[PDB]
Amino acid sequence: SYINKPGKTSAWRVMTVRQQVSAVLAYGKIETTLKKAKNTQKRLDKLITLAKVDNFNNRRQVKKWLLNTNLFDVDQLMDHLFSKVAPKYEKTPGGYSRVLKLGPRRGDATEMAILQLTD
Amino acid sequence: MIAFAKQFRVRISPQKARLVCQLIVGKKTADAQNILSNTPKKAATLIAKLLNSAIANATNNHGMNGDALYVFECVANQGPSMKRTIPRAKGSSNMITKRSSNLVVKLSDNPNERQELIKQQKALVKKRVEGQQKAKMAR
Amino acid sequence: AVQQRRSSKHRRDKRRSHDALTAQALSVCQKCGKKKLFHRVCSCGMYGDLRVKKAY
Amino acid sequence: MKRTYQPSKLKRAKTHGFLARMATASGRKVLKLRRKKQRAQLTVSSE
RNA sequence: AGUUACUAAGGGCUUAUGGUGGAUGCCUUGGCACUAAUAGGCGAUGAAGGACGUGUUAACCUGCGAUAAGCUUC
RNA sequence: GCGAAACAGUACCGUGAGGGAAAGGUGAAAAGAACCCAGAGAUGGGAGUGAAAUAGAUUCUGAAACCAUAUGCCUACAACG
RNA sequence: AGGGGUGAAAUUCCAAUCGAAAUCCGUGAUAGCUGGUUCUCGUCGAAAUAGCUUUAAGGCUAGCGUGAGAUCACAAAUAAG
RNA sequence: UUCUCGCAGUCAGACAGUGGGGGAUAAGCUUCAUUGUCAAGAGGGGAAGAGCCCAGAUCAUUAAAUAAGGUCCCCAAAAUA
RNA sequence: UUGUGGUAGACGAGCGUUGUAUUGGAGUUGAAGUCAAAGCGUGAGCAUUGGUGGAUCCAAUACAAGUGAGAAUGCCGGCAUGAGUAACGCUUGGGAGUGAGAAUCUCCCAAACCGAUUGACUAAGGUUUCCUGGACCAGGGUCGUCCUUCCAGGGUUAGUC
RNA sequence: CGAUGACGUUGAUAGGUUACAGGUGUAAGCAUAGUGAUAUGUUGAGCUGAGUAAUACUAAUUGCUCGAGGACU
Repeated sequence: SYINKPGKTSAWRVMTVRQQVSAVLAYGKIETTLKKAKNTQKRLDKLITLAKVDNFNNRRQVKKWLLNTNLFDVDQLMDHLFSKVAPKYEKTPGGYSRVLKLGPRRGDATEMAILQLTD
Repeated sequence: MIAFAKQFRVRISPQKARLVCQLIVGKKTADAQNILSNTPKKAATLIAKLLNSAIANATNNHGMNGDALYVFECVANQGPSMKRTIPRAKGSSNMITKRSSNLVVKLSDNPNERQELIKQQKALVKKRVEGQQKAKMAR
Repeated sequence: AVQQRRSSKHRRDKRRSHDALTAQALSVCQKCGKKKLFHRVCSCGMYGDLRVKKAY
Repeated sequence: MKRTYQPSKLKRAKTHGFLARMATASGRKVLKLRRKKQRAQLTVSSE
């Protein structure tokens, strides 16, 4: 079609997924869209499992998915992760986090759900 | 009973609101608020507020109970409209209508006012025939 | 395309017969006793089990 | 697109200015007819 | 074996009820045609008409004019 | 009825010749719904004044077409100005 | 600046528009041509022919059809010779 | 059915048959004269058949005789040699 | 007795509506008018009753109709239809706070762009739409506690520009 | 989209965990040499948007509704 919005795009979706996984690592609970939250949880679990090795290769892997926040920063993200987040789930082989289905969105009635984690 | 509470012509499309309005008919008051409190409808927060106001009106203004109130009748009366222009191709400037609705709901407690209206109509027609044949007496 | 006539009340109503509506799925929350929407959290803070959300 | 009216207000003032229209009898006649027509606006300087 | 129910989503048929809709029922310090007494101009002493202002009174209409919602004589 | 009963040559339009509409009515005097209640208030409802709230400011009355609701009648095997 | 102007010509352009712009007036110009003209009832009841016309879907005259006036059966057909 | 007076309306007819033409004796064709229809007349038949046949509608009738035509059913009516 | 089919057209008999002077009447003990009804007329019309409405109307005889409404691609107004239909007109996410209400409110921080201009001096034009506080009916293609929204208050200061 | 089908907690329906096929190819780092363009053991090294097995680690909940008395002869 003629010039119009690109909107949701593969690069846009992967950047947004990176934003959400970084956010959920920073805080621990994120209210988002469940449809993309499925793959968000998938990638979060994969990276957490990858973060458990705790070596320089792991630091390089984390280098590809960090973005700063209002107060918590990328260096703080990596430090806190390799300090207590990744070692926390060493006793859990998969099934790290859980999504709880919240109500539909006020603006568009999209299925908003909250992703959280515990161990 | 009636236990009505008008909204009196707010900006709202009757076609869209009338759907859930006819959904809520027949149902009780308590069994409908719980299901209404979850749907993501722009025509749901207003109905919830209307239900709260009507429950208050019945309990206090009319001294009703509320444990037996049911939705007697819900209607979305025809409201006025406003005409606006739209920037279209070739400067057509077509007209778009904006619809309102005189919203009101009815709540009943007694098992009556179904054939009671029929009896009232019968009383009216009996008054008509008594007035007619009364003038027919000793003609 | 284009119509040489209009739509009538009976035909639009019969079309709208499939514009009919449905009811939600409802479950009971005990810690905050209320009929919430099934497979979803309640507005009080519990999808299930432990309090997973605040009061509102 | 550049529209057929380019609002150069100096040209308008030289057009509907009173002294500009006072230099011709036709302009005065039209102004008197519009005054008879009770128009709120007579010139650009008299609205 | 026969066999009609309930169904009704919705429709239409009669009745009543409620919502625009302003329509007729009624009227207007409003316009229209006139009759009759009068007259047929004003103005460089700066007419009118506008701008501007003038509120115990925000805005507008109106009156007014630096004496500025009004002054003097009778 | 002059477009001109409402602040009509208004608004609006074409820079400009010029075109040029729309709508009044509460009540009897607002004497405007105090009281109480839901809600953020708007709004609405009981209460009261008011003869009358079919007199609540959308303000003498408020038709039908149109939109709905329900008494009963039937229709989901039916080629139908 | 319009029985005007502009135009390396294309009837280019001249207020989104040009075989000669728009605007008010003559003007309710004309219209053999289109379209339409709203309460009820009762009776009788044609033509689409002939002739003419710068005349052919137009107009005119006899004609018919009706209302009414007169003739009075000598009139007309009606059927037989 | 002739005259007197006014008002019209029609000349823009069609269809089938009869005597024709032109055509091409082809036409659901055309200029004609006659018959009949419609226009200005629906009715019954022809499965329907605007102009063919039978035929001429104050109205209601749930009466009969009839015309064209039909009488195994739709759809009204039959059999006998 | 002919009949009562008959367009064009000829012709006849009428009905109602208003006001004009009436003879008369009713009406807050309900008039005009509106809705309905299960009346009378071949018909123009008239009732009668029932409901609103609370203040004018009509019966009978002549006068005049801006008088009697089916079409004029008739005029205006309202209401639909299509119909939830094409589309929502150059672009994101998370977190904290406020509000009762969070994607359209603010705030923190990320990606994305222009960056010979998505920066700036300005001219011209709009000519206070500019700022603060309140509110968000109405305009915002949803949105709202928000606006370049409305209201109140306030704001642009030249000797060389 | 409605809808077909399976699984719905005592769950193998889907997903995460390791495991495998297959493929990108020799990775990062460590040490070697050429200062450096470079190749070497590591190094057939990883993992996958979607392939496959178990594992309940998570979700499909400690949810609700219609739905049976055989009418008539």
